Amino acid sequence: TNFPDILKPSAEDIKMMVACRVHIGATNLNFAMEEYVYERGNNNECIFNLMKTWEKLSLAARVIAGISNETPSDVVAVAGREMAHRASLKFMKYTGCTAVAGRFTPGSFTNQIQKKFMEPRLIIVSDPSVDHQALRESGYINVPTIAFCNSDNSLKNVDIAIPCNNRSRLSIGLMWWMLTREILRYQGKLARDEKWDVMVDLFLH
Amino acid sequence: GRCLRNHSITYKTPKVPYERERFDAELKLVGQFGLKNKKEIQRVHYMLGHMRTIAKVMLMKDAKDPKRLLEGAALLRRLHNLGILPRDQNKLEFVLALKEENLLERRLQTLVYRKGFAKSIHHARVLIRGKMIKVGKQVVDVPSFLVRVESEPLIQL
Amino acid sequence: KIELYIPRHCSVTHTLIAADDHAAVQILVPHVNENGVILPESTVYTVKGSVRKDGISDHSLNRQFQKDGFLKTVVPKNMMI
Amino acid sequence: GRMYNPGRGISRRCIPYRRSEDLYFLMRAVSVRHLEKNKKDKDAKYHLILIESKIHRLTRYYKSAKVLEASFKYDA
Amino acid sequence: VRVNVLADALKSITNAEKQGKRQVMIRPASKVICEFLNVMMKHQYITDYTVVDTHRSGKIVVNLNGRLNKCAVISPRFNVTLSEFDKWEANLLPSRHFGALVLTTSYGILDNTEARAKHTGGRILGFFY
Amino acid sequence: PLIEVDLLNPTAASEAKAHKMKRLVPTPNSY
Amino acid sequence: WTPVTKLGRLVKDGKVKSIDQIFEFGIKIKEYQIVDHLLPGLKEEVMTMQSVQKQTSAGQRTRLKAYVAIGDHNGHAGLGVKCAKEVAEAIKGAMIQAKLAMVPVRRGYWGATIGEVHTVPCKLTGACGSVRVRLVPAPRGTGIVAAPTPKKFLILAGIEDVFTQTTGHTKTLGNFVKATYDAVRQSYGFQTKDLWKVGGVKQSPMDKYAKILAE
RNA sequence: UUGAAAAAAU
RNA sequence: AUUGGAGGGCAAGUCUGGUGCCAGCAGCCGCGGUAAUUCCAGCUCCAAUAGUGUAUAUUAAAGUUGCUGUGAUUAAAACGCUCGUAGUUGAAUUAAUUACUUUGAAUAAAAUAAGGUGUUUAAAGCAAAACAUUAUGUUAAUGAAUAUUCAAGCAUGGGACAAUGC
RNA sequence: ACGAUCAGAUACCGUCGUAGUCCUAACUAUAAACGAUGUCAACCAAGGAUUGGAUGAAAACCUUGUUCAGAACUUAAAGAGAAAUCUUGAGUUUAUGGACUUCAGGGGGAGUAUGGUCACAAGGCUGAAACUUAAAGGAAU
Repeated sequence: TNFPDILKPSAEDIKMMVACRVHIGATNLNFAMEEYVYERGNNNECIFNLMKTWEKLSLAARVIAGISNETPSDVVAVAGREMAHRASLKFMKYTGCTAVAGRFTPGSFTNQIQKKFMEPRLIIVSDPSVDHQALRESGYINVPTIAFCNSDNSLKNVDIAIPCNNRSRLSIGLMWWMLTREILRYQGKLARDEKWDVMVDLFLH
Repeated sequence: GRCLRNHSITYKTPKVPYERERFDAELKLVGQFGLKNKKEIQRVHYMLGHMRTIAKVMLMKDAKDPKRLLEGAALLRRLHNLGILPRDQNKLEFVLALKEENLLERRLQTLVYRKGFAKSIHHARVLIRGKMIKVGKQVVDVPSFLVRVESEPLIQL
Repeated sequence: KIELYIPRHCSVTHTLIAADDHAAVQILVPHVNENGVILPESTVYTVKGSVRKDGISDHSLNRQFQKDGFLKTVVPKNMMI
Repeated sequence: GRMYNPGRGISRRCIPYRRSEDLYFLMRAVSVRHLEKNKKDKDAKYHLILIESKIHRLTRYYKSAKVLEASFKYDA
Repeated sequence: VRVNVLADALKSITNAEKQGKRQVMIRPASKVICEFLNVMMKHQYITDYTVVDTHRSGKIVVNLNGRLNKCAVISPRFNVTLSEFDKWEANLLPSRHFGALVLTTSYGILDNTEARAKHTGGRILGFFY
Repeated sequence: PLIEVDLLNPTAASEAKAHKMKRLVPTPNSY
Repeated sequence: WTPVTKLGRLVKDGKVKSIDQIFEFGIKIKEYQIVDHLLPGLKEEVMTMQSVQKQTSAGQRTRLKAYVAIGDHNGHAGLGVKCAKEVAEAIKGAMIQAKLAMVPVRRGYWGATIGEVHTVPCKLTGACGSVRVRLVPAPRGTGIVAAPTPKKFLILAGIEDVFTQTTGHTKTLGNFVKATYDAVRQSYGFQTKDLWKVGGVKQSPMDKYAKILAE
């Protein structure tokens, strides 16, 4: 049907997410992220539902895969925080999606006269709190956005939010690693029954 | 009130005395019909506005209303003999779509032109005002005669 | 024809989309086969501009995605209407 | 809210979903009218007017409801 | 105090629809409010509703589907003669093809198009686009 | 609230939290 | 010529035919040359030529602000504003903004569906600042009953019958036209009864030809 | 700590 | 064929002589202190037309008197605050009057809207004529049903929304 | 009342000082008496904190969850407005009607004149007109 049986998260993927404490979030909880939160931890911190993390993860990858399966350059992956610069750069390498590495110059989606003016159809941001500028420019160009939101961030101008830890070095690299692998699986360029050659340590900062 | 014989106004002046967009449009017709002054344009405009008000009021009622059937046909009947409204248009909606050229094109000065008696529309006035023209059995010298459909083929010297 | 066009209808609020609305989006979710590879067929979701700027687009879509079957248990039972 | 002060208390008894004198108590007016010794108490001389205006409303209603006799009238 | 229960309910429904809510709740439910919704339901402006009994003039839950623009009550219900209809339609309704008035006549709570058909007048309750 | 929930069928836990008169059908907290 | 936008590229090679194909999907018009391609023969109107001033140490720095209204009489119109040091440049600058600010105008009938469309479909109100303009549908014969300032704009939009009621400081013309354009601008956002139907499945032009413009 | 005032129209 | 006007409001002169903040023009902004587009003139042309300005008053404009329909933090404008009679407004619920609503009855004309009618058309009038090519007949010709008309009053169909006590 | 400063100082500056400042009794009834925001009722985004109860856990005071009432605060890409700004409304308003009360109609003349009334008095309350003039004013650059 719509979520076939080949799409359960294999035990390898769950094993690494708990290892990289992806489920571990912040303390202040946004109201819009209460559904993904399963329970509060021992020192009053949010613990994301791992299944809810994966189901949104694949759904985001499916949307990217469809758009990027004919026009790879029409996807832009912005990543403000210095931690997520390497992982955002490898995501560009293995899918062809453009990826703004460091600071996002305001008006790079609205000013056509600019030399570095790109007009995408999908935007992926590493952190809505750091990359609020990129999200706000979407509301001028009718472009849907996807964010690796955390339990405290504001879900303004984000359509698909992946509940995961976007501050730790391991989780930042791991989630981008899963998104790239899932995208390739949907593309058909990577069999679902094999193991991806590139290890997570490549994405790590 | 003091007098017993009724009186009425045939025209109204425009609300805005000075418009350039109106001086050209009104002078377009004066040349096209050789009218004496701007009173004729207002009179024709006043005449049309009365019929448009009957249809406008009557379109707000039901089709089975007794007044709609009776008064509605009466207005269409009256227009049909005058010939302002084409016969094939027999609904009250088409009354609202009438213009100010329909009424002015049935005037005697217009009719004698297109029938060919008068070379120029300024020349038609002298022939009309001189009683040279005749309508059926009666001599006419008022250039404003709104001829009917029956009297259309009965215009001779 | 009388209409200039037939305006889109937002999938979230079931309300029209303005021609000047520059915050509205259009999310396409391609269908996947039994192997797990996308297909050229897709379903289109439209979200109005004002919905996005509130923090509601993400939760509202999950109601629609779960109803259409692209998600299984993201949204709880008592939150589906 | 309250009849005289701007307070808004919503505390209420809650009868379940299963079906299986006050005027006298407001004569409080006697107790304050204490006023004979504390002549300068401009507060209790105001809260008495509020109490007495309440009595003139319960009497005005118990007469219409034909509960109190038609000759009733509260006085010192 | 709550002078008009109908006014409170309609203003609650209008506010919810502006926010795009999926359903609304009306605390005091009367027969007049229930009958006012049937006029809106017969025109498919609202999906349905559920009168939940609480032994205290129980609440109502109303399902809305992205169609209602504004439903408003009219303060004291003016006696509307049948000749005074199009005067009221030309004021309260956006166009001759869209709006709908509501009148409480002796033949129940009808709209304008079926009170005219039934050939009756009455006090005017409100309207809804 | 902004995250809309079902009103006709409140959750078992939610009606325990709310005020006794603010439940869907007001019931006391006594016995 | 030589556009710098994805949509602008599609228009030049004749892939997007109708202007309303842009309006359905909310694609912003970022080049005025696009409008001149899909909307030939746009009639021209200049509303006012007002001069603003800025006090400086040396004196006053005067600039001329020009309002121009553009649009063909088939339900499309736009209003643009530009201030510059020269009158010729001000009208040319406002020309571009007017074309970029094109907006479809929804018009219907008064009481009977006898072609063709003449008047607004419902009651619309546009809110500039203190000036508020309200448009009421009118029968066939009635012209544009409005002040000289919005009547010039309403002629361009192709609305022949309308009833207008104005509130506010109408003697300031900048807000008067903006409030008129704001009334028409939202004519397509009012979901009437006849627009309930969802409609068929369509495809954005920027998605249909996404692969084509990639090279 | 002391520092008041600057005709009318352009 | 005149009246008023030619800076803007508002259609019409980057025409020539004097005056030099004077005479003056000017409904409002304003023009005139020596190069006046406004003064007093000459020519030119703009509007209306047997009409055209002025002064006063009524209506619209005026959503600047608000029922439809206003405003009250700062522009004018929430009583210093509480109690309170008259007045106005009052939760859900029921399978004798009044009010409300629908039909009539009755109801001076003129006037209003209006039906017909070629006073040469029109205002008008309720006259007349298609026609018998006319005494004859159409003809015992038309007369608007002319609709109304608010506040009361009479009767009747209905009882949802309201009012008055048992 | 003196002494300074000053052109002058009857003022600010310094020193002395009557009524007054305090209490009791009787008056007076006005304030930039202000939130310049009438009273009552319904709906209404996100968040932290606080005063007083109730209710679970945590061994009266503190820490945490729910809920009721009160004085407040922060964010808005939304709603309103002329804007400043408001959001426990100044929102739900040309898409105009929840109930009720008071007040305003260009600026002066003017809270003035006269009439009435209250007070021992100062004064308060109710309160015009003739005439004069194209502005007076609000928020922001």
